[PDB]
Amino acid sequence: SSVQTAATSWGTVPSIRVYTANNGKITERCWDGKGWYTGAFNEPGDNVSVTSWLVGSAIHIRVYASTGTTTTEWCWDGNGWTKGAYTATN
Amino acid sequence: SSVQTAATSWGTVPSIRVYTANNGKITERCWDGKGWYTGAFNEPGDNVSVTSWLVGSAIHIRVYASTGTTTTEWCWDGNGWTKGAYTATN
Amino acid sequence: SSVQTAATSWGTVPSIRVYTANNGKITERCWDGKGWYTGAFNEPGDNVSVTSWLVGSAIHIRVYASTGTTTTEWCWDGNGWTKGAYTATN
Ligand SMILES: O=S(=O)(O)c1cc2c(O)c(c1)Cc1cc(S(=O)(=O)O)cc(c1O)Cc1cc(S(=O)(=O)O)cc(c1O)Cc1cc(S(=O)(=O)O)cc(c1O)C2
Ligand SMILES: O=S(=O)(O)c1cc2c(O)c(c1)Cc1cc(S(=O)(=O)O)cc(c1O)Cc1cc(S(=O)(=O)O)cc(c1O)Cc1cc(S(=O)(=O)O)cc(c1O)C2
Ligand SMILES: O=S(=O)(O)c1cc2c(O)c(c1)Cc1cc(S(=O)(=O)O)cc(c1O)Cc1cc(S(=O)(=O)O)cc(c1O)Cc1cc(S(=O)(=O)O)cc(c1O)C2
Ligand SMILES: O=S(=O)(O)c1cc2c(O)c(c1)Cc1cc(S(=O)(=O)O)cc(c1O)Cc1cc(S(=O)(=O)O)cc(c1O)Cc1cc(S(=O)(=O)O)cc(c1O)C2
Ligand SMILES: O=S(=O)(O)c1cc2c(O)c(c1)Cc1cc(S(=O)(=O)O)cc(c1O)Cc1cc(S(=O)(=O)O)cc(c1O)Cc1cc(S(=O)(=O)O)cc(c1O)C2
Ligand SMILES: O=S(=O)(O)c1cc2c(O)c(c1)Cc1cc(S(=O)(=O)O)cc(c1O)Cc1cc(S(=O)(=O)O)cc(c1O)Cc1cc(S(=O)(=O)O)cc(c1O)C2
Repeated sequence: SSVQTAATSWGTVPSIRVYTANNGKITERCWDGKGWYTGAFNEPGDNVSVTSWLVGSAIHIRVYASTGTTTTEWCWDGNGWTKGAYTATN
Repeated sequence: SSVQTAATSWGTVPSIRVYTANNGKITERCWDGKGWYTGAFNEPGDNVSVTSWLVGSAIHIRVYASTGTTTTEWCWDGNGWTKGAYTATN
Repeated sequence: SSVQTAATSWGTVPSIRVYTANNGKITERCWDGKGWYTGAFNEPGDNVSVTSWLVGSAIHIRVYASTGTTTTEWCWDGNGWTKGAYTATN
């Protein structure tokens, strides 16, 4: 099956995160200037989007993972991934 | 199919906009720091992408809504959604 | 079937790049404030995502083009599109 990706980046440095949806799972590949590695993010979804923003030098990431009509938001705010408040009535 | 999303964010609060394509309909959910609400954007499209940029504190959003080989650009520039000049020969 | 797009933008003009996956080919439309034109980017893919960042006034673009389970990264750093180091085990 044909993977679907989403990407975000930050910093003059920079850092890149690439999310791939495949077989109902979204996984994460990371670049911080020194090679690609597998990130901590591992959550269910058939579809993925992402956005991120800096507050000073602190990154905040939001990943929108969708299966069927249900989209779940995942939040990185410096200390692990947690489910966000996002809802929609799809 | 699953729903398909696209996300953008700006500032440090931040503001977030999440666009969802659901069986050919695109809708918008918005966060400005207190809670999610349904945004004004509601247009047809089977696929969606988005980008945004600030000019000072003024946000500009471009949503690319695709049905078949026709992509329609939708523009937010402070005063409602308008069709943009984007064309492609798909 | 519908085409699938990805978009990025930078600066305050702004510059915008829209990537469209259509029948296994990804092409690029560009805006730099003065009309849409067809960009140099032409690579295979059924799925596309993009991110970009500025270093001063120099843009850096990364396009993730997927065919089946294989994602290829393409890099713009001011001298044409080049192969990126991205890998994944999908
Ligand atoms: O990688 S290929 O593009 O050459 C390829 C295409 C198809 C294939 O069946 C395979 C490879 C073999 C294959 C690969 C994988 S995967 O490496 O994990 O992606 C999985 C499977 C498989 O037969 C099993 C499978 C899973 C799913 S899933 O429910 O989405 O996870 C769907 C399918 C599967 O065969 C159906 C399917 C979808 C697609 S599509 O490209 O997504 O439309 C192509 C092919 C398919 O068989 C047609
Ligand atoms: O993709 S690359 O081939 O360019 C690459 C090569 C090396 C790298 O260190 C990395 C990428 C970054 C990297 C990625 C990963 S991943 O998450 O699995 O993708 C993991 C690591 C890492 O540095 C951490 C790591 C783990 C282990 S383990 O304890 O055995 O699991 C060993 C190593 C690690 O760096 C050593 C290592 C092995 C290898 S090898 O492929 O096994 O020869 C290459 C490189 C190495 O630094 C040299
Ligand atoms: O839910 S299933 O995994 O069993 C499933 C997978 C595929 C299917 O084609 C169907 C079911 C049948 C089917 C279901 C629906 S739905 O009930 O509304 O979900 C819709 C369709 C369909 O053929 C028609 C359709 C719509 C769209 S959409 O307009 O973008 O929503 C896309 C597709 C459709 O076939 C393409 C498609 C996407 C996907 S994906 O998992 O979302 O990438 C899987 C399958 C697809 O045929 C492959
Ligand atoms: O690839 S997509 O994810 O966009 C997709 C969306 C839909 C789908 O039903 C399919 C794929 C499956 C599918 C694929 C193809 S193929 O790429 O050519 O193999 C063809 C069809 C189909 O259902 C048949 C078909 C053709 C056409 S037309 O040639 O443009 O007239 C229209 C439709 C078809 O089902 C109706 C249709 C339109 C649209 S759209 O919103 O108008 O783009 C989305 C989906 C549709 O099923 C919903
Ligand atoms: O060459 S020009 O000085 O006439 C020029 C200035 C600007 C422009 O937007 C363009 C040309 C159009 C243009 C062309 C191309 S090309 O097809 O490859 O020739 C590429 C771009 C572009 O905007 C994309 C682009 C590239 C780069 S760079 O590759 O890192 O040099 C920087 C920028 C781009 O938009 C940002 C930028 C900086 C500057 S600055 O004067 O350096 O601050 C002026 C203009 C800019 O668009 C403002
Ligand atoms: O245009 S083509 O797709 O036909 C093409 C094929 C090959 C080529 O060598 C090139 C183009 C030229 C070329 C382009 C670039 S780019 O500017 O970055 O796009 C880079 C290179 C290059 O030869 C250098 C290079 C990179 C790598 S990488 O490690 O995978 O990034 C591998 C090679 C390179 O020469 C060896 C190589 C691999 C492959 S393969 O497709 O990976 O099997 C094809 C060709 C190769 O020369 C054979």
